Amino acid sequence: ASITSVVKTSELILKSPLLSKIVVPLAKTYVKFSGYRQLGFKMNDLIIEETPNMQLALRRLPPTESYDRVYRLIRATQFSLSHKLATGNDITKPEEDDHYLIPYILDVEAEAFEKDALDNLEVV
Amino acid sequence: PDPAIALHEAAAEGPCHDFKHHFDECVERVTKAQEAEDYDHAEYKEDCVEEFFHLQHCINDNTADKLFRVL
Amino acid sequence: MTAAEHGLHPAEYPWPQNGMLSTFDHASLRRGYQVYKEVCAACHSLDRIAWRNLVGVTHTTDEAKAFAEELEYDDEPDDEGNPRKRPGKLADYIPGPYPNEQAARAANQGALPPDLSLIAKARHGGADYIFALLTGYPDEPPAGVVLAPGMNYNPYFPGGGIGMARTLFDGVVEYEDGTPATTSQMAKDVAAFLTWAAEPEHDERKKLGLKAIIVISAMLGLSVYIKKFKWSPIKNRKFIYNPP
Amino acid sequence: KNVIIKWRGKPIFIRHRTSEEIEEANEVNVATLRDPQTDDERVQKPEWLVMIGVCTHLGCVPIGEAGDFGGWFCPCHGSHYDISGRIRRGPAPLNLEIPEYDFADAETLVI
Amino acid sequence: GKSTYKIPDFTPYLKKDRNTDANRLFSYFMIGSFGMLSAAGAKATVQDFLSNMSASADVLA
Amino acid sequence: YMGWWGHMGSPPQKGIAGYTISPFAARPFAGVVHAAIFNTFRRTKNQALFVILPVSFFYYVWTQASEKNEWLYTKAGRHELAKAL
Amino acid sequence: ATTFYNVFVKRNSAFVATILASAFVFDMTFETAIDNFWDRINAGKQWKDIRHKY
Amino acid sequence: MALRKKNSLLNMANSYVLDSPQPSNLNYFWNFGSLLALCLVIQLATGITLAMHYTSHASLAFDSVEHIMRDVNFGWFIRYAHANTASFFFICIYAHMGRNIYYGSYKTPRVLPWSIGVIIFLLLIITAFMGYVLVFGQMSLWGATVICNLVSAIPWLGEDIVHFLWGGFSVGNPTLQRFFALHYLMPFVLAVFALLHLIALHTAGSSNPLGITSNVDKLSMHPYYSFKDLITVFAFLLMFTLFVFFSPDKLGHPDNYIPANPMVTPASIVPEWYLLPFYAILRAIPDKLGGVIAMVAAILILLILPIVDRSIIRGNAFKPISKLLFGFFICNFLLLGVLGQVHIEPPFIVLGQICTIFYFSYFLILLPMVSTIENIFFYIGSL
Amino acid sequence: VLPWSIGVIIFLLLIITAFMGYVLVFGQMSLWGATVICNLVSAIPWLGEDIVHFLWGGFSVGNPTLQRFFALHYLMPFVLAVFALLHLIALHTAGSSNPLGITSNVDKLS
Ligand code: HEC
Ligand code: HEM
Ligand code: HEM
Ligand code: HEM
Ligand SMILES: CCCCCCCCCCCCO[C@@H]1O[C@H](CO)[C@@H](O[C@H]2O[C@H](CO)[C@@H](O)[C@H](O)[C@H]2O)[C@H](O)[C@H]1O
Ligand SMILES: CCCCCCCCCCCCO[C@@H]1O[C@H](CO)[C@@H](O[C@H]2O[C@H](CO)[C@@H](O)[C@H](O)[C@H]2O)[C@H](O)[C@H]1O
Ligand code: FES
Repeated sequence: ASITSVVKTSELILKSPLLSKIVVPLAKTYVKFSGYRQLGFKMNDLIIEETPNMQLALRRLPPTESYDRVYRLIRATQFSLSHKLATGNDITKPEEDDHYLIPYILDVEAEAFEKDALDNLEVV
Repeated sequence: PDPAIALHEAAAEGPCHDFKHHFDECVERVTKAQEAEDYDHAEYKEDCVEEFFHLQHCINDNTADKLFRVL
Repeated sequence: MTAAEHGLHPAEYPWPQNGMLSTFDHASLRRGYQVYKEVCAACHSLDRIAWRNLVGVTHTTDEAKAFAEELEYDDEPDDEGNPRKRPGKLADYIPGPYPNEQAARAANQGALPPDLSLIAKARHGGADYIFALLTGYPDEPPAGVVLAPGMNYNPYFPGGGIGMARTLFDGVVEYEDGTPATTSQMAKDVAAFLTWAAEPEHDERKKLGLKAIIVISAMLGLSVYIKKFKWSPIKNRKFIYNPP
Repeated sequence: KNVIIKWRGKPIFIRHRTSEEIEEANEVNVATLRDPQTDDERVQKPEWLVMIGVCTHLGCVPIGEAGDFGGWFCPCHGSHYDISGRIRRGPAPLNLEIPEYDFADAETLVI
Repeated sequence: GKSTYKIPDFTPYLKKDRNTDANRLFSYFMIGSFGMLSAAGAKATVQDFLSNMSASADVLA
Repeated sequence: YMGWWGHMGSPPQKGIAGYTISPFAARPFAGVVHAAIFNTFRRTKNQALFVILPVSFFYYVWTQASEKNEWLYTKAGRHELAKAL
Repeated sequence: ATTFYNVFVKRNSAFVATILASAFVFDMTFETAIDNFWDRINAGKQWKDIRHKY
Repeated sequence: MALRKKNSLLNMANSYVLDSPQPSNLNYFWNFGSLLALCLVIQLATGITLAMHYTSHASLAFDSVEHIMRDVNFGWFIRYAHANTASFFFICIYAHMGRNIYYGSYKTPRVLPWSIGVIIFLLLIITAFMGYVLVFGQMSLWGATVICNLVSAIPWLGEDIVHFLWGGFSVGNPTLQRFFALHYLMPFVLAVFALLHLIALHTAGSSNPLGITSNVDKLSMHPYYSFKDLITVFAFLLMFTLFVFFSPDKLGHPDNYIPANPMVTPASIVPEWYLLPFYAILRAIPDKLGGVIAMVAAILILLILPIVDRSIIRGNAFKPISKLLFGFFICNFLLLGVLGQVHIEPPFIVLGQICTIFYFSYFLILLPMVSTIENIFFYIGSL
Repeated sequence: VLPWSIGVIIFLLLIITAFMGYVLVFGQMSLWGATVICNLVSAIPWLGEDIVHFLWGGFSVGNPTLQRFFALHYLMPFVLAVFALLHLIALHTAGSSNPLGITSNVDKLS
């Protein structure tokens, strides 16, 4: 899937009062059970990056954000290999789980999808 | 004489008594049914194999170890 | 399927050779050979066993050569190219009772007695099945069983009707070692013997397995020490991050 | 009686069918038959049922005289064949194949 | 948390006698044991396995 | 997507100090008893449902099916078998 | 202990030689030890135990 | 520059087994790759050895296997090792494929190693099936009969193809000789494809259990994974030893110790345990051709996982619903296995059909649905 | 030098492959070939005779020898193929020589 698709669909759900009332609590529990925060990851650290689009979005990250991401990946890898979980300040608190990457990938994809559309234009 | 004979008899009278009685009752029914005429022109002819298996399976469970101990 | 169609499953008897560290009882093997020779060999072949195979298992070299030398086997033709017989040698296979399948079936009301060299591996149950079968002919078939002609009722045999009649009765064999030859004793001995025939490497196999288990276990323990030793720098790594 | 002749490794069932057997086979309405055929299509001589005795399901050999339509019973998956060797009950899709056989003499056939 | 000259705490894992010959020797005894059983195991494996190529019992008769 | 040593394809790293000690200076089995007990308990407890639920369900299914099949091929199950065929 | 290290471990040529000599000794002695153990747990069962009758 | 890097030949070994950069957090399920390599080596060594004692003629095949068991020095070991390692090869291969599905190893950028892998799995099935026939016992024959009669369902040409493969009108001597030649050859083909899937993988490197990049933190393949691979080698050899020396016939079927008899059909023809799930799938479809297509599709459908998994996240470590669905999928695959060996009787007929539907619906319906919904939950749940 | 040296081994494997293949026919030249050639191994001091009997699988060329040569003759061509591939990979570093013996780096053709 494209991040664009995920973001658009999520926005449709958050708009509908009924839908949000039932989905947002589920999604919060899902994320709690998912347990990525116990390895000190932010959600966006889990998105697959071996794609041209994602490589481009990562290159567009501000240097600080990029350095921090590298640290979170290295730290998580070390907890994984040790079979330990994050404790204390290493655990990602819900307020720290910011979508740092979503804006960049949405811009990269926006252009890529426009390019595909315009490659198929027909002068009327 | 064959040790198995005594061990099998003892296990039938003792721990496998319910199964012994089942087989016996079955045999009674089937023999009586065979005695009656137009048995040969019946659809279903009952056997006692099931009950026999239940009994033998039980006897073997209670005897196997004891028998090989005396050979 | 009906249980009848499957056959009754044989009990698990405590054979001497059951057990990771247990060999066959060779005295039982010898007695079992004598039952084979005096009872089964009338109808059943043991084609995969040579006289040499008994040597140092059940019999001395002299006893086995004596058994071989009592028989006649086909020799190479003489100088006029006429057929000839010779006395048996240790390399000869134990000869069967019938020349071909047709002769075998004709003697057994149509049924073909299988070769027994692999029968312990060729039936679910193994020794237990052979033991159960030979000892499991009831005096009377369960009421309501209709036996086909030339069949005998035996619950362990799938379908119930077997072409082999009960053959082991108290004192059909006179054991040379003074063991009382009861039906159960003879079945236990012959079933041991046939199990040996099917897997003659059994004793050596289990001893080599014991050595293998020990060495491989030790190497496993040491491999874990070595792994943990070499990996400890990676497991013990620590980081300090100062955001730039 | 039914004979079993090996012919190309497959078994050949040859049954010398009695009068009443032929009658039994000529009863079943063709309509109600997975593989619709009459005995006349199968045999070229009503007293000589010649079939390839491999079951049409997977390819086990039916035990003859057994069954529920008293012809042949495949023990493998329990499919019942007729006195024509037509499939009546069980997994098997087709009737037991008929080889190409010709009566050279009235006492010998080639297959 | 900030100074990189303050080495993190390794005291749970540090051996006191780490620079002794005793210490090294022990670990090489483990490595050497493992090599010894591997050598003995390889010899056994090879010798048993290749013996299949020697004259079989029927030939020897 | 992966390079080689020296140009592996990491985003630039800066600001991480890594420290480790020699295998000969470390106790390889330090805290092994605590880990074998408490760590394994934690890790197993966390994953237990994902094994228990599917295994227990499929075992129940099989148990019911095998018991029915057994019963259909008894004398008592003759009629139910006749309908099932 | 330093002595032991210096002699048998420091040079790999010596270490490998020590491992192979140990392997030889282990192989020989382990064979003998298992043989005896196997004979004791399977006592009176093996051909060697009944051979004497013949 | 070091010789291992300078010299072209050495450098190829170096790049794969020594300096190869690996993620530092591979868990023990990454060890099945090397166990499969060990199985492949044991099968080549024992296989070539048995070929030196086996005779491919149908009048002599079964007897040659008895000669191996009875006369050849350590023949029993070589035979049982070869037969049991075939079972261990399938345990390891199912584990390795299970690892790949759970951790999303099939996703970009690793679609090519995965797709070659699916072919390796097909060649392993064919290899093992032909090897089974070589014994020429009852299961050998009745296996070859049944399986090669499925080819008859190919429309128009099917019958002709069967007779061409058998080299006659039934399974017999021609079939046995040709299966021997092919069974010898197929493991070499399998080795080449195994090597191709590794070369394909070298572009991306190994995935890891977190599903994130490992480019940030790599470890040389040697010594770390060398020594970790030894632990599973010794664990494998312990299991091998228990089967080969103590219970060599536990995984097999007694019927194969009866010489093939084209007349007598054995009590029950079931394949070797590792084929049983596909056999259950085949039984589920009543149509002969349908059944064959379904059975092949059950393997080829693995090729579409790269499409039907719509997740933005690689692997199941962090996806609780996907983990549950995967658990059900795996257990159903085992239930299919068990239903492959029951009799075709009520109530297992219907049950086998339901399990078959569940098997396919994982790829076609559930995985696409579940992966889509988890995408939305991760995004909304972290807002 | 490396492609050349691997090549010398390819040539040895080809000789062995062809020799074993010749024995498989089991005609007179097959047998008498295997007899004489495997008795050259008898010249290896001390262990020579033992090695011969081990290769034959008996005391003469017979069935054991024939079966083992079949298995090896099947296998050896695959080994030969691997070495053929190694000598090419080795050669890839320098590329082909040419009949003038000069560099071709100045003038290449696909
Ligand atoms: C005079 C005939 C005869 C004697 C004596 C005889 N058998 Fe048999 N046996 C048969 C025949 C006939 C069959 C085939 C039965 C059938 O397939 O219905 C058979 C079958 C067997 C079977 C195989 C049953 C199966 O599962 O297929 C075993 C095992 C067996 N015999 C062992 C023995 C042993 C052990 C003895 C004596 C110690 C023995 N037999 C004595 C005629 C004999
Ligand atoms: C002879 C059979 C096989 C051998 C010897 C083999 C060997 C290996 C090895 C050594 C690796 C790298 C180490 C590892 O991850 O375990 C690997 C990775 C892989 N194999 Fe296999 N393999 C075999 C069969 C298969 C099959 C059947 C599949 C797929 C259906 C497959 C798909 C993969 C994939 C996708 C990877 C990359 C996984 C990753 O590291 O993320 N292989 N294999
Ligand atoms: C992936 C590799 C292989 C697998 C999975 C495999 C599998 C099998 C299997 C399952 C059998 C049936 C074993 C039995 O029940 O007795 C067998 C037999 C056989 N295999 Fe293989 N095999 C492989 C490689 C080889 C190779 C390379 C050879 C080289 C010739 C070979 C030669 C034989 C021979 C001669 C037999 C028949 C003797 C026997 O049954 O033991 N195999 N194989
Ligand atoms: C199966 C046997 C062999 C095959 C298939 C094979 C194939 C080839 C091929 C395709 C090339 C590159 C093209 C060419 O120059 O002709 C080549 C080059 C070469 N081969 Fe072979 N070869 C084989 C045996 C040998 C042998 C026996 C030797 C040496 C004793 C050898 C030594 C070389 C050398 C030194 C080159 C480089 C020559 C150059 O281009 O200047 N090869 N071989
Ligand atoms: C490059 C490697 C060097 C060449 C490799 C040599 C291969 C063949 C050498 C020995 C093979 C025959 O050597 C012989 O081995 C077998 C078992 O393996 C041993 O046999 C011994 O152990 C086995 C079980 O382990 C018993 O069944 C046997 O009764 C006993 O004598 C002999 O005591 C030994 O004389
Ligand atoms: C697995 C068994 C062990 C034998 C090796 C497997 C045989 C497969 C090797 C043949 C394929 C060629 O392998 C290919 O070669 C070159 C160098 O060797 C590697 O190249 C890699 O390593 C070298 C240095 O080590 C670097 O210059 C290069 O930047 C890097 O990508 C490729 O990543 C690999 O794909
Ligand atoms: S094979 Fe004939 S009934 Fe299935």
